[PDB]
Amino acid sequence: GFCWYVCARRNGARVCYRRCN
Repeated sequence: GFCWYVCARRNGARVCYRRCN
C-alpha cells in the first residue's frame, strides 16, 4: 500500500506520473 511519482526523460520530454508497487 504505497505509491509515488517518478519523472523520466523520453524523446526530450519530461514525463511524470504516480504509480503503485
